[PDB]
Amino acid sequence: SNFINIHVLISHSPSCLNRDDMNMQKDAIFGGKRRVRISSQSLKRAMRKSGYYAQNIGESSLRTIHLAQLRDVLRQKLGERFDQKIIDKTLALLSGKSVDEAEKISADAVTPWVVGEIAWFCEQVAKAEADNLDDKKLLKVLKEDIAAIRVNLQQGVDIALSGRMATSGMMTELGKVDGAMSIAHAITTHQVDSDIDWFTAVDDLQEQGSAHLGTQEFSSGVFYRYANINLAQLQENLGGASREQALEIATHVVHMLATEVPGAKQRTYAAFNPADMVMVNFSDMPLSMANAFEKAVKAKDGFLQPSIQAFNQYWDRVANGYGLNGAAAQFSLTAQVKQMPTLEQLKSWVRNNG
Amino acid sequence: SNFINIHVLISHSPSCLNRDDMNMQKDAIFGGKRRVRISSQSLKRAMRKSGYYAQNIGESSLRTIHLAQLRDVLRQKLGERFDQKIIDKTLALLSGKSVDEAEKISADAVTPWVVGEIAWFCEQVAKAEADNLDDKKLLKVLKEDIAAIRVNLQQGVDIALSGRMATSGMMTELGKVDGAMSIAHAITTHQVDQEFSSGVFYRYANINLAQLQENLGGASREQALEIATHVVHMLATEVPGDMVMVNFSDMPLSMANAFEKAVKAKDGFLQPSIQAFNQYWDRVANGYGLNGAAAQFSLSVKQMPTLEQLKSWVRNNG
Amino acid sequence: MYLSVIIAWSRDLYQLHQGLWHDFLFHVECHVLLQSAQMSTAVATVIQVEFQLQVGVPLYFRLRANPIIKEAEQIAWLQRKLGNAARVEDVHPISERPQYKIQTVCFEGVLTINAPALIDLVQQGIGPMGCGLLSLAPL
Repeated sequence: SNFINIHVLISHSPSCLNRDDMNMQKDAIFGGKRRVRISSQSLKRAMRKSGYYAQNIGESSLRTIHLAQLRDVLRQKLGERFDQKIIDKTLALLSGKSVDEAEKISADAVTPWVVGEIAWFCEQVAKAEADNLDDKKLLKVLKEDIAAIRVNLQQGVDIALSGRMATSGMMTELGKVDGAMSIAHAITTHQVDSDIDWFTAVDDLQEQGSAHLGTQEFSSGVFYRYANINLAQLQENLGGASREQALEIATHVVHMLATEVPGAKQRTYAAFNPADMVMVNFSDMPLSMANAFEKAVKAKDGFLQPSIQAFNQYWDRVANGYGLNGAAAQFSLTAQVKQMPTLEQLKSWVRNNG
Repeated sequence: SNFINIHVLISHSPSCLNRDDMNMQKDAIFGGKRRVRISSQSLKRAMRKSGYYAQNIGESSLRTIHLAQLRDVLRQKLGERFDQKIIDKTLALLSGKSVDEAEKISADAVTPWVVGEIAWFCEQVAKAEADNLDDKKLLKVLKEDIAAIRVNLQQGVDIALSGRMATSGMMTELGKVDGAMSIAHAITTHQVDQEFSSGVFYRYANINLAQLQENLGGASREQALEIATHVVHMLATEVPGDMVMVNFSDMPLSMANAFEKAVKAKDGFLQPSIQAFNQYWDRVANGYGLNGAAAQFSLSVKQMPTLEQLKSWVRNNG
Repeated sequence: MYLSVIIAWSRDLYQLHQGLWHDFLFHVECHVLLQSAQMSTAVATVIQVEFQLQVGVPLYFRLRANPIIKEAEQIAWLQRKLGNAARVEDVHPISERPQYKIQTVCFEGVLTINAPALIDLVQQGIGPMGCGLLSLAPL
C-alpha cells in the first residue's frame, strides 16, 4: 500500500478564490458542463505559505530567480557560519551563474531553494577547497551520495512534495527532485453559471457619479479537491526517512487539504469555509474520484448532499468492480469504510498506517 | 486566539437594498437557489459613513482620485500649520503625480486618504528641507519606520480595516495597507423567488487582531478589541437605506454552509435559520475540535442576555 | 377574461397595440403577454380565466406603470393607486429604461390582499404602451 489518496468534497460560499488575467473565475469544462476551477498551484502555494504549515511542518522553500538578492539573503543568514567567498562559490556552483557584486544576476528560471541545503553544500565546498579538489571531482563525489542532500530537503518539505526542476549548475545532477504527493485541480461538482457583481467606487470629492465603475465575476461552489501522496518517493525525497515520518507529513497534508483556502479576494467575499467532507482512501494505486461527478450533479436541497451521495455511490462502484480493497476511513458531517466522527480521529487513523 | 469571528444573522426586507447597473436588487446563487445579496463594500461604506461610526470610532477616510481639488482641500485646512510649498511637495511626492496649479490632476486610482498622516509626512518633508535630505535618501529614512505612519492611520480606521492599494509615488512603499477585517457578502438563508415573510440575512465578518494592531502603529490588543466591538454592533444593526454569534478562533470560520441547503419554512424564516446555524455550528465545532471562546446572543457556548453584554464580553476577550 | 402572443410586429409600440387590436391589456415579455376581454393575424400570431381569489391571501405581483423618480414617491404612488384593493406587503421598484417619452417603472414584489376591487383594478389597468397590466401569482 504505497499510495495514500485524499478526497475532499469541500463545499464553498460566494467568492472568487482563483481568477485569471481577465480577473475572471478560472473554469474547466467537465461532463460537458462548465465548472469553476481552482488551480493546483494555487492550493499548493496556499498550503505552503499557511501558518499551519509553518507550525506543523516547518519553513517553506525560498522560490526565486534573482540570484543577487539570494546572494545577499544568504550572505546575511549564513554570514556568521561561512566566509563570504565560500557562500558565493557555493551559490555559483549550484546555479551555474557567476556571483559577483553585480546588482542584477538572474538564474535560468524560478527555482526553489533551501537555506539548510545550501549550508550543507557550503560545508562540502569548504572541505573540497581544503583538499585542493576541483569542482569536477567535487561534483562527482557529491553525485555519489544523494540521500544526504535529501535530508537537507527534510528542511523543505514543499519541495520534497511538489518537486524541483534544474537546468544549470550542479543542481542539474544534484537537485533534480520528483514530487512525492500528486495534486489535482479543484473542480466544482456541478454546473456553474457565474454571477457578476456590479461594483462602484464613490469619490467623496466628486459631485457626479462614482469616480469608478466596474464588474467582478463570482460564484459559490461545491468543489472536489483531490490529491494523493506517493509515499516511497516521499521517504526517498527526505533522505530515506521513516514510513512513520512520511505518514506524519501525509496527515498534515490531509488536514491542510480539508482546511486551507486560497486567500484570493477573501478580504471582500470571505469564503472561509471548512471541508464538509473528507475521505482518505488508503490504497495501492493512485485513484481519483472525479468521475463521480462526470455526470454533473444536480441540486436537490443544495448541492452538498447529492454531491456526497454521488461520491459514495461511485466509490462503492469502483471498489466493487476493480476489487479495490485496502483501508478506507471516510468522515462526514460501504461497510469497508470506517466512519470517523472527528477530523483528528481520521488523522490519527492515518498516522497509524490505516 | 487571534481571529475573532462575527456572525450577525440579521432579518428584514429583501427589497430596495443594493442595486446594480440595471437598478435591480443584487443577488447570488447559493445551494442552487437564488439569494438576495448586499455587497461587502456597500456594508463597509454604510458602516464607515454612519453616525455610530462617527461617534465611537472617529472620522472616515477621504477616498478620492481628483488630486487638484484635493491639493485645494489640504491647502485650505493645513494652511497655517505648514507652508504652501511644503504641502504641494508633500502631495506630489506622496502620489507621484507632479503637483501644479492645474485644477485637473488625477491619481492612478481612487484611494482613501487621511489628513493627519499627510500632516506627519509634511513634518518629515520639513525636516528634509531644513536638513536637505534627498527624496531618495528621504524615502530610505521613511522606509525605516512604517509603524509611525500606521499610528497616523489610527486617525483613519476604515483604511486599517479594509486596506489601501497604491501603484504610484512614495505611497508604493509607505502606503500599502493590508486590511484587517474581511467581510463576506450578505446573503439570504432562503430561496427568494406559505405566508409572507421578511428575508433573513446571514452576514459574516472577522477581524485579524494582530494585523489591526500592526496597521494602527502597534496598538494594544485592547484597542483592537474595542474597534472590533464597534464592528460587531454596526454589522449587527445597520441596513443600507435578532441573532448574533461572536466566537474567537485560531483560523477564520464562516457559517454560510449552514444555509447551503436553503432554509424552507411556511411561516417565518428566522427560527429555522437559527436552528440551522446551531446544528451546523455543533457539527463543525465537534468535527474539527474547535474550543474557542463563544458568545451567542439569541432569543429562542456562553449565551448572552443582550447585545451590549456580548459587546462587553468581546471587549474582555473570552 | 382571456389570457394569451407573439407580435416583425415590433416596429414602434404604436404598431404593437395597433397590431393586437386586429380595449385589452397586453404587456411585453417583441414577445408578449396578453390579457383581453375576448379570445390570430399574420401580423400577430397567438401561442380563459376568472380567478376565485380570497381575502387576506398573499400573492406575488408584477406591474409596468407610468408614475408621473424617487423610490419613496414610487412606492407611495403604488400603494395609493392600489387603493384599498390590497395592502402592499413588499415591493421593489425597478426604474426601467425610457421608451419612445415614457418613463416606465416595473414594480415587482408581493401583495397581501384586502377582492372585487382588485379584480376591477386588474381588468382596468394601472396608471397612464405596455404599461398597466398587473400580473399576479401565488406562492
